[PDB]
Amino acid sequence: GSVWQLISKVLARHFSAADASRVLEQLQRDYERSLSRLTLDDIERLASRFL
Amino acid sequence: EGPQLLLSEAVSRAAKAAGARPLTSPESLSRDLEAPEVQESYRQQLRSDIQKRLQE
Ligand SMILES: C[C@H](CCC(=O)NCCC[N+](C)(C)CCCS(=O)(=O)[O-])[C@H]1CC[C@H]2[C@@H]3[C@H](O)C[C@@H]4C[C@H](O)CC[C@]4(C)[C@H]3C[C@H](O)[C@]12C
Repeated sequence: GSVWQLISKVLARHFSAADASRVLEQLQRDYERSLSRLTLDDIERLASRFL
Repeated sequence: EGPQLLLSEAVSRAAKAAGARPLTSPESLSRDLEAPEVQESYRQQLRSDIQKRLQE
Protein backbone atom coordinates (compact mmCIF):
# COMPACT_ATOMS: atom_id res chain seq x y z
CA GLY A 1 0.00 0.00 0.00
CA SER A 2 1.17 3.57 -0.52
CA VAL A 3 0.76 7.32 -0.12
CA TRP A 4 -0.12 7.45 -3.86
CA GLN A 5 -3.11 5.23 -3.28
CA LEU A 6 -4.35 7.29 -0.33
CA ILE A 7 -3.86 10.56 -2.26
CA SER A 8 -5.80 9.10 -5.22
CA LYS A 9 -8.81 8.32 -3.02
CA VAL A 10 -8.79 11.98 -1.88
CA LEU A 11 -8.41 13.27 -5.46
CA ALA A 12 -11.41 11.17 -6.58
CA ARG A 13 -13.61 13.21 -4.23
CA HIS A 14 -12.51 16.63 -5.59
CA PHE A 15 -11.51 16.32 -9.25
CA SER A 16 -12.98 14.80 -12.39
CA ALA A 17 -11.57 11.43 -13.38
CA ALA A 18 -9.30 12.88 -16.08
CA ASP A 19 -8.09 15.69 -13.83
CA ALA A 20 -7.42 13.35 -10.87
CA SER A 21 -5.18 11.22 -13.05
CA ARG A 22 -3.33 14.28 -14.43
CA VAL A 23 -2.84 15.66 -10.91
CA LEU A 24 -1.46 12.34 -9.56
CA GLU A 25 0.99 12.01 -12.45
CA GLN A 26 2.11 15.64 -12.07
CA LEU A 27 2.56 15.13 -8.31
CA GLN A 28 4.68 12.01 -8.80
CA ARG A 29 6.80 13.80 -11.39
CA ASP A 30 7.33 16.90 -9.17
CA TYR A 31 8.18 14.68 -6.21
CA GLU A 32 10.79 12.64 -8.05
CA ARG A 33 12.40 15.77 -9.54
CA SER A 34 12.59 17.25 -6.03
CA LEU A 35 14.35 14.14 -4.74
CA SER A 36 16.79 14.28 -7.64
CA ARG A 37 17.81 17.87 -6.93
CA LEU A 38 18.47 17.01 -3.28
CA THR A 39 22.06 17.53 -2.13
CA LEU A 40 23.98 16.77 1.06
CA ASP A 41 23.76 20.50 1.79
CA ASP A 42 19.96 20.38 1.72
CA ILE A 43 19.75 17.35 4.00
CA GLU A 44 22.04 19.00 6.55
CA ARG A 45 19.91 22.16 6.49
CA LEU A 46 16.78 20.03 7.05
CA ALA A 47 18.15 18.59 10.29
CA SER A 48 18.87 22.09 11.62
CA ARG A 49 15.24 23.14 11.08
CA PHE A 50 13.45 20.66 13.35
CA LEU A 51 15.77 19.36 16.06
CA GLU B 1 13.40 25.39 -3.86
CA GLY B 2 13.18 21.97 -2.22
CA PRO B 3 10.94 18.95 -1.58
CA GLN B 4 7.58 20.17 -0.30
CA LEU B 5 7.10 19.15 3.32
CA LEU B 6 3.36 19.89 3.29
CA LEU B 7 1.34 17.53 1.15
CA SER B 8 -1.45 20.10 0.76
CA GLU B 9 0.98 22.53 -0.89
CA ALA B 10 2.47 19.76 -3.08
CA VAL B 11 -1.02 18.91 -4.43
CA SER B 12 -1.89 22.58 -4.96
CA ARG B 13 1.23 23.08 -7.07
CA ALA B 14 0.61 19.87 -9.02
CA ALA B 15 -2.99 20.82 -9.83
CA LYS B 16 -1.96 24.26 -10.97
CA ALA B 17 0.68 22.81 -13.29
CA ALA B 18 -1.91 20.32 -14.60
CA GLY B 19 -4.53 23.06 -15.05
CA ALA B 20 -6.96 21.13 -12.84
CA ARG B 21 -9.66 22.94 -10.84
CA PRO B 22 -11.56 21.14 -8.11
CA LEU B 23 -15.19 20.07 -8.38
CA THR B 24 -15.59 21.18 -4.78
CA SER B 25 -13.20 23.90 -3.52
CA PRO B 26 -9.49 24.18 -2.68
CA GLU B 27 -10.51 24.44 0.96
CA SER B 28 -12.42 21.13 0.91
CA LEU B 29 -9.57 19.36 -0.92
CA SER B 30 -6.99 20.66 1.57
CA ARG B 31 -9.11 19.55 4.54
CA ASP B 32 -9.11 16.00 3.19
CA LEU B 33 -5.35 16.05 2.49
CA GLU B 34 -4.75 16.89 6.15
CA ALA B 35 -6.33 13.59 7.33
CA PRO B 36 -3.77 12.04 9.73
CA GLU B 37 -3.41 8.82 7.69
CA VAL B 38 -2.69 10.72 4.49
CA GLN B 39 -0.16 13.12 6.07
CA GLU B 40 1.58 10.28 7.92
CA SER B 41 1.88 8.11 4.81
CA TYR B 42 3.42 11.11 3.00
CA ARG B 43 5.89 11.74 5.86
CA GLN B 44 6.97 8.09 5.82
CA GLN B 45 7.43 8.05 2.02
CA LEU B 46 9.55 11.18 2.26
CA ARG B 47 11.70 9.81 5.09
CA SER B 48 12.29 6.53 3.22
CA ASP B 49 13.21 8.18 -0.07
CA ILE B 50 15.56 10.73 1.46
CA GLN B 51 17.45 8.04 3.38
CA LYS B 52 17.80 5.95 0.22
CA ARG B 53 19.28 8.77 -1.87
CA LEU B 54 21.54 9.53 1.08
CA GLN B 55 22.77 5.92 0.74
CA GLU B 56 25.30 6.90 -1.93
C1 LIG C 1 18.30 11.17 6.98
C2 LIG C 1 18.54 12.22 8.06
C3 LIG C 1 19.31 11.58 9.23
C4 LIG C 1 20.72 11.13 8.86
C5 LIG C 1 21.18 9.98 9.74
O1 LIG C 1 21.05 10.02 10.95
N1 LIG C 1 21.71 8.93 9.11
C6 LIG C 1 22.65 9.08 8.01
C7 LIG C 1 23.82 8.11 8.14
C8 LIG C 1 24.95 8.45 7.17
N2 LIG C 1 26.11 7.58 7.44
C9 LIG C 1 26.52 7.73 8.85
C10 LIG C 1 25.73 6.18 7.19
C11 LIG C 1 27.23 7.95 6.57
C12 LIG C 1 28.41 7.04 6.85
C13 LIG C 1 29.73 7.76 6.63
S1 LIG C 1 30.77 7.41 7.88
O2 LIG C 1 31.23 8.66 8.51
O3 LIG C 1 30.07 6.58 8.88
O4 LIG C 1 31.94 6.67 7.36
C14 LIG C 1 17.30 12.91 8.65
C15 LIG C 1 17.74 14.19 9.37
C16 LIG C 1 16.54 15.15 9.33
C17 LIG C 1 15.42 14.27 8.79
C18 LIG C 1 14.20 14.99 8.23
C19 LIG C 1 13.66 16.01 9.23
O5 LIG C 1 13.58 15.41 10.53
C20 LIG C 1 12.29 16.56 8.81
C21 LIG C 1 11.29 15.46 8.41
C22 LIG C 1 10.79 14.69 9.64
C23 LIG C 1 9.77 13.63 9.25
O6 LIG C 1 9.39 12.87 10.40
C24 LIG C 1 10.39 12.67 8.23
C25 LIG C 1 10.89 13.43 7.00
C26 LIG C 1 11.88 14.54 7.35
C27 LIG C 1 12.16 15.35 6.09
C28 LIG C 1 13.18 13.92 7.88
C29 LIG C 1 13.77 12.91 6.89
C30 LIG C 1 15.10 12.29 7.35
O7 LIG C 1 14.88 11.36 8.42
C31 LIG C 1 16.09 13.35 7.80
C32 LIG C 1 16.54 14.18 6.59
